[PDB]
Amino acid sequence: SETRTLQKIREATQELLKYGLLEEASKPNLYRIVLSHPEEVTRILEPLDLDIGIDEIRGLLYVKVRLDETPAQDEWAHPLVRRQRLNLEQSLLVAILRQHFVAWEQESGTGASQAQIAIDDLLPQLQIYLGDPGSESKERTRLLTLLDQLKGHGLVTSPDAHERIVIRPIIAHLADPINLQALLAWLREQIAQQT
Amino acid sequence: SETRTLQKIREATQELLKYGLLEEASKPNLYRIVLSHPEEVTRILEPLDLDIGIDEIRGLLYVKVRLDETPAQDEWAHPLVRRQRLNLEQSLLVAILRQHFVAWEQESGTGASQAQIAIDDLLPQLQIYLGDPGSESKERTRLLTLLDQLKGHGLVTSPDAHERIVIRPIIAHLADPINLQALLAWLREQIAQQT
Amino acid sequence: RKQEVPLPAVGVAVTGIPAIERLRFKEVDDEAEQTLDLSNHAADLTQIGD
Repeated sequence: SETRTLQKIREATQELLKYGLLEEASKPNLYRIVLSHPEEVTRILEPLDLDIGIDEIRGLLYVKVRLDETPAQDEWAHPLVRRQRLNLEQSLLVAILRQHFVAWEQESGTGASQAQIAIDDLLPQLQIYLGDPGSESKERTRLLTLLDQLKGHGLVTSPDAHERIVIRPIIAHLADPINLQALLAWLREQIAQQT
Repeated sequence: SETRTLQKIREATQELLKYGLLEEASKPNLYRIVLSHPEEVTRILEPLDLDIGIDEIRGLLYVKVRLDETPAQDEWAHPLVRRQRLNLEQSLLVAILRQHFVAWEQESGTGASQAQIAIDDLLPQLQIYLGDPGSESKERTRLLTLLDQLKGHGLVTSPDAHERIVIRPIIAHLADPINLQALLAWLREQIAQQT
Repeated sequence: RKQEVPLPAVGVAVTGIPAIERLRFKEVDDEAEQTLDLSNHAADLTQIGD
Protein backbone atom coordinates (compact mmCIF):
# COMPACT_ATOMS: atom_id res chain seq x y z
CA SER A 1 0.00 0.00 0.00
CA GLU A 2 2.39 2.69 1.22
CA THR A 3 4.90 3.84 -1.37
CA ARG A 4 8.46 2.61 -0.75
CA THR A 5 11.54 3.82 -2.59
CA LEU A 6 13.38 1.17 -4.59
CA GLN A 7 15.29 -0.97 -2.11
CA LYS A 8 18.55 -0.67 -4.03
CA ILE A 9 18.14 3.11 -4.24
CA ARG A 10 17.61 3.31 -0.48
CA GLU A 11 20.66 1.13 0.16
CA ALA A 12 22.89 3.14 -2.16
CA THR A 13 21.76 6.52 -0.84
CA GLN A 14 22.08 5.50 2.81
CA GLU A 15 25.59 4.13 2.28
CA LEU A 16 26.58 7.22 0.28
CA LEU A 17 25.39 9.42 3.14
CA LYS A 18 27.32 7.22 5.56
CA TYR A 19 30.61 7.65 3.70
CA GLY A 20 30.01 11.06 2.11
CA LEU A 21 31.44 9.81 -1.19
CA LEU A 22 31.63 6.77 -3.43
CA GLU A 23 33.95 5.52 -6.18
CA GLU A 24 33.03 3.35 -9.15
CA ALA A 25 36.52 1.83 -9.07
CA SER A 26 35.84 0.32 -5.63
CA LYS A 27 32.04 -0.05 -5.30
CA PRO A 28 30.92 -0.07 -8.94
CA ASN A 29 27.41 -1.45 -8.46
CA LEU A 30 26.31 1.31 -6.08
CA TYR A 31 27.92 3.96 -8.27
CA ARG A 32 25.99 2.71 -11.29
CA ILE A 33 22.80 2.39 -9.25
CA VAL A 34 23.06 6.06 -8.30
CA LEU A 35 23.88 7.00 -11.89
CA SER A 36 20.70 5.22 -12.99
CA HIS A 37 18.50 7.53 -10.90
CA PRO A 38 20.51 10.68 -10.11
CA GLU A 39 17.32 12.74 -10.02
CA GLU A 40 15.94 10.34 -7.42
CA VAL A 41 18.93 10.67 -5.08
CA THR A 42 19.07 14.44 -5.53
CA ARG A 43 15.38 14.49 -4.63
CA ILE A 44 16.01 12.31 -1.58
CA LEU A 45 18.78 14.59 -0.31
CA GLU A 46 16.82 17.78 -0.97
CA PRO A 47 14.96 17.89 2.40
CA LEU A 48 18.28 17.53 4.26
CA ASP A 49 19.61 20.72 2.65
CA LEU A 50 22.27 18.40 1.24
CA ASP A 51 23.17 17.93 -2.40
CA ILE A 52 25.10 15.76 -4.85
CA GLY A 53 28.00 16.15 -7.22
CA ILE A 54 29.29 14.02 -10.07
CA ASP A 55 32.69 13.43 -11.67
CA GLU A 56 32.17 10.82 -14.38
CA ILE A 57 35.76 10.82 -15.65
CA ARG A 58 37.07 10.09 -12.14
CA GLY A 59 34.12 7.89 -11.17
CA LEU A 60 33.32 9.82 -7.99
CA LEU A 61 30.02 10.84 -6.42
CA TYR A 62 30.36 13.13 -3.44
CA VAL A 63 27.83 14.83 -1.21
CA LYS A 64 27.98 18.60 -0.82
CA VAL A 65 26.04 20.98 1.39
CA ARG A 66 23.10 22.64 -0.32
CA LEU A 67 23.54 26.41 -0.41
CA ASP A 68 20.28 27.64 -1.98
CA GLU A 69 19.21 29.35 1.25
CA THR A 70 21.61 28.17 3.97
CA PRO A 71 23.62 30.92 5.70
CA ALA A 72 26.66 31.92 3.66
CA GLN A 73 28.55 32.14 6.97
CA ASP A 74 29.69 28.52 6.69
CA GLU A 75 28.20 25.27 5.43
CA TRP A 76 30.13 23.63 8.27
CA ALA A 77 27.55 25.00 10.72
CA HIS A 78 25.04 22.64 9.11
CA PRO A 79 23.85 20.34 11.91
CA LEU A 80 24.12 16.99 10.13
CA VAL A 81 27.69 17.27 8.86
CA ARG A 82 29.71 15.82 11.73
CA ARG A 83 33.45 16.01 11.08
CA GLN A 84 34.73 19.41 12.12
CA ARG A 85 36.18 22.16 9.96
CA LEU A 86 39.52 21.94 8.20
CA ASN A 87 42.57 23.71 9.63
CA LEU A 88 45.55 25.15 7.84
CA GLU A 89 47.94 22.36 8.80
CA GLN A 90 45.53 19.92 7.23
CA SER A 91 45.30 22.43 4.39
CA LEU A 92 49.08 22.39 3.94
CA LEU A 93 49.11 18.61 3.75
CA VAL A 94 46.16 18.94 1.38
CA ALA A 95 48.18 21.25 -0.84
CA ILE A 96 51.11 18.85 -0.94
CA LEU A 97 48.77 15.93 -1.61
CA ARG A 98 47.05 17.86 -4.39
CA GLN A 99 50.41 18.60 -5.98
CA HIS A 100 51.32 14.92 -5.85
CA PHE A 101 47.87 14.05 -7.19
CA VAL A 102 48.12 16.33 -10.21
CA ALA A 103 51.63 15.03 -10.86
CA TRP A 104 50.18 11.52 -10.83
CA GLU A 105 47.26 12.53 -13.06
CA GLN A 106 49.72 13.85 -15.64
CA GLU A 107 51.28 10.40 -15.96
CA SER A 108 48.10 8.60 -17.06
CA GLY A 109 45.40 11.26 -17.18
CA THR A 110 42.72 10.64 -14.60
CA GLY A 111 43.47 6.94 -14.90
CA ALA A 112 42.73 4.77 -11.90
CA SER A 113 42.37 5.81 -8.26
CA GLN A 114 45.88 4.48 -7.56
CA ALA A 115 47.57 7.79 -6.73
CA GLN A 116 50.34 6.11 -4.75
CA ILE A 117 53.06 7.82 -2.72
CA ALA A 118 55.59 6.85 -0.08
CA ILE A 119 55.33 8.42 3.37
CA ASP A 120 59.05 9.19 3.31
CA ASP A 121 58.32 11.69 0.53
CA LEU A 122 55.91 13.77 2.63
CA LEU A 123 58.16 14.26 5.66
CA PRO A 124 60.78 16.29 3.75
CA GLN A 125 58.03 18.62 2.53
CA LEU A 126 56.49 19.27 5.94
CA GLN A 127 59.88 19.70 7.59
CA ILE A 128 60.34 22.92 5.62
CA TYR A 129 57.13 24.52 6.89
CA LEU A 130 56.46 22.89 10.25
CA GLY A 131 60.20 22.89 10.94
CA ASP A 132 62.44 20.18 12.33
CA PRO A 133 61.82 19.07 15.94
CA GLY A 134 65.05 17.13 15.56
CA SER A 135 63.53 13.68 16.09
CA GLU A 136 62.65 11.75 12.94
CA SER A 137 60.20 9.56 14.84
CA LYS A 138 58.45 12.59 16.33
CA GLU A 139 57.86 14.15 12.91
CA ARG A 140 56.71 10.79 11.56
CA THR A 141 54.13 10.61 14.33
CA ARG A 142 53.05 14.18 13.60
CA LEU A 143 52.61 13.42 9.91
CA LEU A 144 50.67 10.27 10.72
CA THR A 145 48.36 12.24 13.00
CA LEU A 146 47.67 14.72 10.21
CA LEU A 147 47.09 11.88 7.75
CA ASP A 148 44.68 10.27 10.20
CA GLN A 149 42.75 13.52 10.42
CA LEU A 150 42.61 13.75 6.63
CA LYS A 151 41.39 10.16 6.37
CA GLY A 152 38.75 11.27 8.85
CA HIS A 153 37.88 13.85 6.22
CA GLY A 154 38.04 11.09 3.61
CA LEU A 155 40.87 12.56 1.55
CA VAL A 156 43.42 9.76 2.05
CA THR A 157 43.57 6.03 2.63
CA SER A 158 45.03 4.80 5.89
CA PRO A 159 48.69 3.75 5.74
CA ASP A 160 49.59 0.22 4.69
CA ALA A 161 52.39 -2.31 5.16
CA HIS A 162 54.66 -0.58 2.62
CA GLU A 163 54.23 2.84 4.26
CA ARG A 164 52.26 3.90 1.19
CA ILE A 165 48.99 5.78 0.87
CA VAL A 166 46.70 6.55 -2.05
CA ILE A 167 45.03 9.93 -2.49
CA ARG A 168 41.26 9.78 -2.59
CA PRO A 169 39.94 11.42 -5.78
CA ILE A 170 37.69 13.57 -3.59
CA ILE A 171 40.72 15.86 -3.28
CA ALA A 172 40.23 17.17 -6.81
CA HIS A 173 36.97 18.81 -5.67
CA LEU A 174 38.24 20.18 -2.36
CA ALA A 175 41.41 21.59 -3.94
CA ASP A 176 39.29 22.94 -6.76
CA PRO A 177 41.13 25.91 -8.34
CA ILE A 178 38.17 28.07 -7.31
CA ASN A 179 38.49 26.97 -3.68
CA LEU A 180 42.27 27.31 -3.94
CA GLN A 181 41.98 30.91 -5.11
CA ALA A 182 39.42 31.77 -2.43
CA LEU A 183 41.74 30.32 0.21
CA LEU A 184 44.71 32.11 -1.35
CA ALA A 185 42.93 35.46 -1.17
CA TRP A 186 41.92 34.80 2.43
CA LEU A 187 45.50 33.89 3.32
CA ARG A 188 46.95 36.93 1.56
CA GLU A 189 44.55 39.00 3.64
CA GLN A 190 45.76 37.14 6.71
CA ILE A 191 49.42 37.91 6.00
CA ALA A 192 48.65 41.55 5.21
CA GLN A 193 46.90 41.80 8.57
CA GLN A 194 49.78 40.00 10.28
CA THR A 195 51.96 43.09 9.90
CA SER B 1 12.83 22.08 -10.78
CA GLU B 2 11.31 20.66 -7.59
CA THR B 3 9.72 23.17 -5.24
CA ARG B 4 11.86 23.66 -2.15
CA THR B 5 10.47 21.85 0.87
CA LEU B 6 9.15 24.09 3.62
CA GLN B 7 12.13 25.73 5.30
CA LYS B 8 10.72 25.32 8.80
CA ILE B 9 10.09 21.61 8.21
CA ARG B 10 13.63 21.11 6.89
CA GLU B 11 15.02 22.82 9.99
CA ALA B 12 12.83 20.70 12.26
CA THR B 13 13.91 17.50 10.52
CA GLN B 14 17.63 18.29 10.55
CA GLU B 15 17.54 19.40 14.19
CA LEU B 16 15.58 16.27 15.07
CA LEU B 17 18.20 14.11 13.38
CA LYS B 18 20.95 15.93 15.29
CA TYR B 19 19.46 14.50 18.51
CA GLY B 20 17.02 11.79 17.43
CA LEU B 21 14.68 13.73 19.69
CA LEU B 22 12.20 16.54 20.05
CA GLU B 23 10.64 17.93 23.21
CA GLU B 24 7.85 20.43 23.77
CA ALA B 25 9.35 21.33 27.16
CA SER B 26 12.47 22.67 25.40
CA LYS B 27 11.74 23.35 21.72
CA PRO B 28 8.02 23.95 21.15
CA ASN B 29 8.62 25.35 17.65
CA LEU B 30 10.02 22.28 15.88
CA TYR B 31 7.92 20.09 18.17
CA ARG B 32 4.75 21.74 16.87
CA ILE B 33 5.98 21.81 13.27
CA VAL B 34 6.60 18.06 13.24
CA LEU B 35 3.42 17.35 15.22
CA SER B 36 1.22 19.19 12.72
CA HIS B 37 3.13 17.83 9.71
CA PRO B 38 3.91 14.16 10.39
CA GLU B 39 3.25 12.89 6.87
CA GLU B 40 5.81 15.24 5.34
CA VAL B 41 8.60 14.32 7.76
CA THR B 42 7.83 10.60 7.56
CA ARG B 43 7.91 10.72 3.76
CA ILE B 44 11.20 12.62 3.98
CA LEU B 45 12.62 9.86 6.17
CA GLU B 46 11.19 7.02 4.08
CA PRO B 47 14.19 6.77 1.72
CA LEU B 48 16.69 6.24 4.56
CA ASP B 49 14.60 3.62 6.39
CA LEU B 50 13.80 6.11 9.15
CA ASP B 51 10.59 6.79 11.06
CA ILE B 52 9.41 8.64 14.16
CA GLY B 53 7.25 7.62 17.09
CA ILE B 54 5.63 10.01 19.54
CA ASP B 55 4.35 10.34 23.10
CA GLU B 56 2.35 13.55 23.33
CA ILE B 57 1.69 12.76 26.99
CA ARG B 58 5.43 12.87 27.64
CA GLY B 59 5.80 15.75 25.18
CA LEU B 60 8.36 13.73 23.22
CA LEU B 61 9.16 12.69 19.67
CA TYR B 62 11.94 10.32 18.65
CA VAL B 63 13.51 8.58 15.69
CA LYS B 64 13.49 4.86 14.93
CA VAL B 65 14.46 2.36 12.25
CA ARG B 66 11.55 2.18 9.81
CA LEU B 67 12.59 -1.32 8.72
CA ASP B 68 9.72 -3.76 9.18
CA GLU B 69 10.26 -5.99 12.20
CA THR B 70 12.48 -8.97 11.28
CA PRO B 71 12.38 -8.19 7.53
CA ALA B 72 15.07 -10.75 6.67
CA GLN B 73 17.18 -11.09 9.85
CA ASP B 74 16.27 -11.19 13.53
CA GLU B 75 18.28 -8.14 14.64
CA TRP B 76 18.97 -5.18 12.39
CA ALA B 77 22.12 -3.38 11.27
CA HIS B 78 21.75 0.03 9.64
CA PRO B 79 24.33 2.14 7.77
CA LEU B 80 23.49 5.42 9.53
CA VAL B 81 22.94 4.03 13.04
CA ARG B 82 25.72 2.47 15.11
CA ARG B 83 24.57 0.21 17.94
CA GLN B 84 26.90 0.92 20.84
CA ARG B 85 26.93 -1.51 23.76
CA LEU B 86 27.31 0.43 26.99
CA ASN B 87 30.09 -0.70 29.30
CA LEU B 88 28.95 -2.27 32.55
CA GLU B 89 29.21 1.00 34.47
CA GLN B 90 27.04 2.83 31.96
CA SER B 91 24.63 -0.12 31.85
CA LEU B 92 24.22 -0.01 35.62
CA LEU B 93 23.73 3.74 35.58
CA VAL B 94 21.12 3.63 32.82
CA ALA B 95 19.35 0.76 34.58
CA ILE B 96 19.10 2.70 37.83
CA LEU B 97 17.88 5.79 35.99
CA ARG B 98 15.31 3.72 34.08
CA GLN B 99 13.91 2.21 37.26
CA HIS B 100 13.88 5.64 38.90
CA PHE B 101 12.08 7.15 35.91
CA VAL B 102 9.41 4.45 35.85
CA ALA B 103 9.00 4.81 39.61
CA TRP B 104 8.53 8.55 39.16
CA GLU B 105 5.96 7.95 36.44
CA GLN B 106 4.10 5.68 38.83
CA GLU B 107 4.29 8.45 41.43
CA SER B 108 2.96 11.21 39.14
CA GLY B 109 1.45 9.34 36.19
CA THR B 110 2.75 9.25 32.63
CA GLY B 111 4.68 12.31 31.47
CA ALA B 112 3.24 14.53 34.20
CA SER B 113 6.72 15.67 35.26
CA GLN B 114 10.27 15.01 34.13
CA ALA B 115 12.08 12.76 36.58
CA GLN B 116 14.97 14.10 38.65
CA ILE B 117 17.74 12.96 40.97
CA ALA B 118 20.49 14.74 42.87
CA ILE B 119 24.16 13.86 43.20
CA ASP B 120 23.48 13.26 46.90
CA ASP B 121 21.22 10.29 46.18
CA LEU B 122 23.27 9.28 43.14
CA LEU B 123 26.73 8.73 44.61
CA PRO B 124 25.67 6.23 47.33
CA GLN B 125 23.72 4.10 44.86
CA LEU B 126 26.62 3.97 42.40
CA GLN B 127 29.18 3.18 45.10
CA ILE B 128 26.79 0.44 46.26
CA TYR B 129 27.81 -1.60 43.21
CA LEU B 130 31.10 0.02 42.15
CA GLY B 131 32.87 0.78 45.43
CA ASP B 132 35.49 3.43 46.08
CA PRO B 133 37.50 4.33 42.94
CA GLY B 134 40.17 5.89 45.16
CA SER B 135 38.68 9.15 46.44
CA GLU B 136 35.52 11.22 46.65
CA SER B 137 36.96 13.54 44.01
CA LYS B 138 37.36 10.55 41.70
CA GLU B 139 33.85 9.44 42.64
CA ARG B 140 32.33 12.70 41.45
CA THR B 141 34.64 12.81 38.42
CA ARG B 142 33.48 9.39 37.25
CA LEU B 143 29.85 10.17 38.05
CA LEU B 144 29.91 13.38 36.00
CA THR B 145 31.81 11.67 33.18
CA LEU B 146 29.12 9.00 32.82
CA LEU B 147 26.42 11.66 33.17
CA ASP B 148 27.99 13.66 30.34
CA GLN B 149 28.30 10.60 28.11
CA LEU B 150 24.65 9.71 28.73
CA LYS B 151 23.66 13.30 27.93
CA GLY B 152 25.58 12.76 24.71
CA HIS B 153 23.35 9.74 24.16
CA GLY B 154 20.42 11.99 25.08
CA LEU B 155 19.37 10.08 28.19
CA VAL B 156 20.04 12.84 30.75
CA THR B 157 20.75 16.52 31.24
CA SER B 158 23.81 17.91 32.96
CA PRO B 159 23.42 18.72 36.67
CA ASP B 160 22.05 22.18 37.36
CA ALA B 161 23.47 24.68 39.83
CA HIS B 162 22.11 22.49 42.67
CA GLU B 163 23.64 19.30 41.22
CA ARG B 164 20.27 17.85 40.19
CA ILE B 165 19.85 16.19 36.80
CA VAL B 166 16.66 15.63 34.82
CA ILE B 167 16.00 12.17 33.40
CA ARG B 168 14.98 12.66 29.79
CA PRO B 169 11.59 11.04 28.95
CA ILE B 170 13.32 9.29 26.02
CA ILE B 171 14.35 6.64 28.55
CA ALA B 172 10.92 5.04 28.22
CA HIS B 173 11.75 3.71 24.73
CA LEU B 174 14.97 1.75 25.18
CA ALA B 175 15.62 -1.23 22.93
CA ASP B 176 16.09 -4.29 25.16
CA PRO B 177 14.61 -3.56 28.61
CA ILE B 178 14.68 -7.32 29.24
CA ASN B 179 18.48 -7.31 29.10
CA LEU B 180 18.50 -4.38 31.52
CA GLN B 181 16.25 -6.30 33.90
CA ALA B 182 18.51 -9.35 33.63
CA LEU B 183 21.62 -7.31 34.41
CA LEU B 184 19.71 -5.68 37.27
CA ALA B 185 18.91 -9.16 38.59
CA TRP B 186 22.60 -10.05 38.39
CA LEU B 187 23.51 -6.80 40.17
CA ARG B 188 20.98 -7.31 42.97
CA GLU B 189 22.29 -10.85 43.39
CA GLN B 190 25.91 -9.68 43.57
CA ILE B 191 25.14 -6.90 46.06
CA ALA B 192 23.90 -9.49 48.56
CA GLN B 193 26.46 -12.15 47.60
CA GLN B 194 29.52 -9.93 48.15
CA THR B 195 28.37 -8.59 51.54
CA ARG C 1 48.43 26.39 13.52
CA LYS C 2 44.89 25.57 14.61
CA GLN C 3 43.22 28.33 12.57
CA GLU C 4 40.18 27.34 10.52
CA VAL C 5 40.49 27.84 6.76
CA PRO C 6 37.50 28.84 4.58
CA LEU C 7 37.66 25.74 2.38
CA PRO C 8 34.18 24.48 1.42
CA ALA C 9 32.75 21.25 2.79
CA VAL C 10 33.03 18.60 0.07
CA GLY C 11 32.90 14.86 0.40
CA VAL C 12 30.80 15.65 3.47
CA ALA C 13 29.49 12.62 5.35
CA VAL C 14 26.73 12.20 7.92
CA THR C 15 26.71 9.43 10.51
CA GLY C 16 25.85 8.59 14.09
CA ILE C 17 22.13 9.28 13.94
CA PRO C 18 21.35 9.06 17.69
CA ALA C 19 18.60 6.45 17.55
CA ILE C 20 17.66 5.41 21.08
CA GLU C 21 16.87 1.90 19.85
CA ARG C 22 20.49 1.46 18.76
CA LEU C 23 21.53 0.97 22.39
CA ARG C 24 22.73 -2.41 23.63
CA PHE C 25 23.95 -3.47 27.05
CA LYS C 26 26.61 -5.51 28.78
CA GLU C 27 26.82 -9.28 29.27
CA VAL C 28 28.13 -10.77 32.53
CA ASP C 29 26.55 -14.22 32.33
CA ASP C 30 29.95 -15.98 32.15
CA GLU C 31 30.30 -15.53 35.90
CA ALA C 32 31.69 -18.99 36.73
CA GLU C 33 35.00 -18.64 38.59
CA GLN C 34 37.84 -21.00 37.65
CA THR C 35 39.88 -21.28 40.83
CA LEU C 36 43.65 -21.69 40.82
CA ASP C 37 45.41 -24.98 40.11
CA LEU C 38 48.25 -23.99 42.43
CA SER C 39 48.71 -27.53 43.75
CA ASN C 40 52.17 -29.00 43.17
CA HIS C 41 51.92 -31.54 40.35
CA ALA C 42 55.55 -32.68 40.62
CA ALA C 43 56.18 -36.07 39.05
CA ASP C 44 56.51 -39.39 40.87
CA LEU C 45 59.05 -41.78 39.38
CA THR C 46 56.77 -44.83 39.46
CA GLN C 47 55.78 -44.35 35.81
CA ILE C 48 59.37 -44.43 34.57
CA GLY C 49 59.59 -47.27 32.08
CA ASP C 50 62.12 -50.05 32.41
